[PDB]
Amino acid sequence: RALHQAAVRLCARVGLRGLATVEFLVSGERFVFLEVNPRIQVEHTVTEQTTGLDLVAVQLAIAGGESYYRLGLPAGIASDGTEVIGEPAAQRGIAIQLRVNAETFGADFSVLPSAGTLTAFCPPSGPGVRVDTYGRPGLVVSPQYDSLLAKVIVAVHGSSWRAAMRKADTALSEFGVEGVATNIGFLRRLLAEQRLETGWVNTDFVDEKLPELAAAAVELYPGEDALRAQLAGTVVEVAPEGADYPAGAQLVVLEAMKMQHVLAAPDALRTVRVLVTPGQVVGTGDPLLVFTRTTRADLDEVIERHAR
Amino acid sequence: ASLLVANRGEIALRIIRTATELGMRTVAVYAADDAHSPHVHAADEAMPLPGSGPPAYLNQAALLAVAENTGATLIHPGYGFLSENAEFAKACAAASHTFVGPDGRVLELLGNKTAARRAAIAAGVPTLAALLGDARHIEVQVVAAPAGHQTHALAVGDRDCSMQRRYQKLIEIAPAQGLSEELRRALHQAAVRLCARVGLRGLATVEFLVSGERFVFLEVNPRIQVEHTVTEQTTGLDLVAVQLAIAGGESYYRLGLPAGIASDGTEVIGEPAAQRGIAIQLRVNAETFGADFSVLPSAGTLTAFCPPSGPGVRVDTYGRPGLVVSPQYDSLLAKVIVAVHGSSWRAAMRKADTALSEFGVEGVATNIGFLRRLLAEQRLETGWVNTDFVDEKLPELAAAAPGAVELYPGEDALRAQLAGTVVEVAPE
Amino acid sequence: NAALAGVCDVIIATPDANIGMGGPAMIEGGGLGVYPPEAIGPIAVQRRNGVVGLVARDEAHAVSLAKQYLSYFQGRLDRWQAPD
Amino acid sequence: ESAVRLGYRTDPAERQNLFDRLVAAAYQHGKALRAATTFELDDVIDPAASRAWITRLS
Repeated sequence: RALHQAAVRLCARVGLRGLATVEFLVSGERFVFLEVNPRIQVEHTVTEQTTGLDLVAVQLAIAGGESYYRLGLPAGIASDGTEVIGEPAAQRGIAIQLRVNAETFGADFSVLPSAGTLTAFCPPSGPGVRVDTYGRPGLVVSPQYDSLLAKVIVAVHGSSWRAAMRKADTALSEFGVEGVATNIGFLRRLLAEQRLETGWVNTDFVDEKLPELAAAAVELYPGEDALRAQLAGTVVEVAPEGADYPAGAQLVVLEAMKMQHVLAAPDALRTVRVLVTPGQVVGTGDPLLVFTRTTRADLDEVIERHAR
Repeated sequence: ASLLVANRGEIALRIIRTATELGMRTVAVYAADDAHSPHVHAADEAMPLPGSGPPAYLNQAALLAVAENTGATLIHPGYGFLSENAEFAKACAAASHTFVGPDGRVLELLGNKTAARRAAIAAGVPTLAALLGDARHIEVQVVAAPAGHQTHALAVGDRDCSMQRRYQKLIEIAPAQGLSEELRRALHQAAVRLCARVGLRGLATVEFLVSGERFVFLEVNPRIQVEHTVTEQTTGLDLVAVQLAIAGGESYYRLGLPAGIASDGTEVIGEPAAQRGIAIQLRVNAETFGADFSVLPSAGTLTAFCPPSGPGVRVDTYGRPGLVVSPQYDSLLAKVIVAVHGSSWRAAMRKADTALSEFGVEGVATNIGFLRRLLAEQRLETGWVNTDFVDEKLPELAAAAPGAVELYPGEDALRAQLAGTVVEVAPE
Repeated sequence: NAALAGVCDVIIATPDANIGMGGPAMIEGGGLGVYPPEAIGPIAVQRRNGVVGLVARDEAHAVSLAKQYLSYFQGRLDRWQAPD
Repeated sequence: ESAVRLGYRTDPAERQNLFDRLVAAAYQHGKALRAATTFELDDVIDPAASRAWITRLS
């Protein structure tokens, strides 16, 4: 309430018209005014995904001459130029916006701008997932302009932060980019951090953990089948290529958490190629190995005809 | 709670996602055939099904077997397949697994077209003899859960599913455009009364045939539906979560759903619900036009895949770069769902077109051009079309079916100041 | 007709050119549906994958280029003008 | 099938039926034995004969 009140109060006074972001620096319960941005901001999107507002459409409406009361915005703390009234706005769910940039790492964890042609580009989608990007297959990223490639915004109903970070990571994983180096790996590595499970980190976190995080970066011919991992885990033991197994025989042994899951032969089968090696890590669905379960009328028409 | 998703394709992947947000452990299943569908890698556990192809997913013993070995608490049938099969529902209950859907008898009553029509009449709703004139397909989305000891049914929203080709839906619209708040209220009130009267628990879509100010009951679907998405975009709701909440034992009142016409297991009360903006769902299928404006399923490897993505644009897909598309299953490739604030239907259409134009697919033929041309139709500019429209304009529409350029230094490119057709060019 | 054309050293085509191994009748006989000939080997697609070697303004120009192309494999020229 | 899909153009629901009727039929007059008749193939052999032929290649 104090930060909302500080913002509205400040903006009315300076006679602002349109959008504006007031930046503060909280520290426990103590805070300080940091800066005011009288423009649309890159992270306006998370506010949209939680209030339902089209901030760009409001900007325009106001610029077109619409009045405050005619914009019909939702409740919230507002300052009628002199006094402050209202209960804090209502923000539904949780939204996380991740900035995917065409940039790569250099020498001493330095950061360099990537360039190239997106031969493969496929923004994560599905419900609760939004992507504001100017990228498309064929687009050639220039090192000359800002590196932001796409903005991935995931939202979740209610308020399970745990659920939000999960959704965020999944989103980032399903994002396919080929041709330009990105920081999807870094961001991914960054969501996995623990301090961040508390709901937030401070301004220095990502800088004191940069070096740590910078470092941490099949067809079948007819008759063949593929034995897949039942769930994620680490391959402990695998069968050899070209052995005959009876229905039920042990074929693979994975080590998910602390226990061992044993994949058995669906039934009598000979193993063909083996795509997994012991020690290696696999995930749900991952193909472990290939195997094979275990009169000619036309030829008589030929034998006959030739005999004639 | 543990969830087994007894389905495949996009709907499976859809359910897996809401289940994951809620924190449930999910188990997916796949016909030896459907090995690389996205829903497999997305789940926590994925047991392989015995059979192959569509009929594999009907193997009741197989599923119940998977549910036993993974210790799945609930079972979600999705849509199609076993979703409306009473035997399976009862079999789940029997095995002591919660079937995410209505009761076993409800599926029998509704599963029987003859029986349902009777239930319909019984609850005071007009019906077909069988062959109505100039009609629109209007569906009312219902949510039904018990409160106290009675069944309460709420009408969360309505959709326009007129645009269909040989009875297969191409474009759903929410809300239904141009319905007197008299007729609307009449449809919502009919839907919740019919739903509560047959003791339904969970989601259900009451279908109607509208002609002018007259309408008639058509059918009921006690399952989640493919076009549930436009209801979500205009309602705010996550209909899958609700489905699960109801399945887990939650009551009508503790579901905290938006206001609307409801039937508190006595009389009907409330005002039509609020449906923010307009949403359009386009079914992009992997299929192409044949000789006689016929429809041939497509097939191939998605060499390039990149769905539309922006504010107000949602894509519930099943495809992804690399995936090999098979004609062995439903030809749906992705469900592009655009929504726009306010009520400008014309704005909504523009967006649907743009969304489609930004949809990049390669290696498989799609109906994107068709859908794209079907949106240009002038009649549709009035907010809606009838059930015969798409089938009649098929031949006329079927008949209707930027690349980075380097510049050496010292050269400049004369670009098209606006979109249009070339009529004359100069000599190279 | 295309097969022959793509077994050659160079292919001189005019903007209205459409080269493809499969004719709309073949794309159809293969069950891939029906497409109009202007959507098969656009002088734009073939201009990029290196199928069309020279793009002519018009028919008289294409024949002009063909005459010029051969000239390199036909001999030396007597009259020649050096640049500055 | 390329031949049938072209020389025959009506089925509302399932065409796959009448199709594989013209196909399985036309096959009889486009098989190997027939081709061998006009000498469009040097022979139609018993696949166990594959080696004896290849052998003459070296």
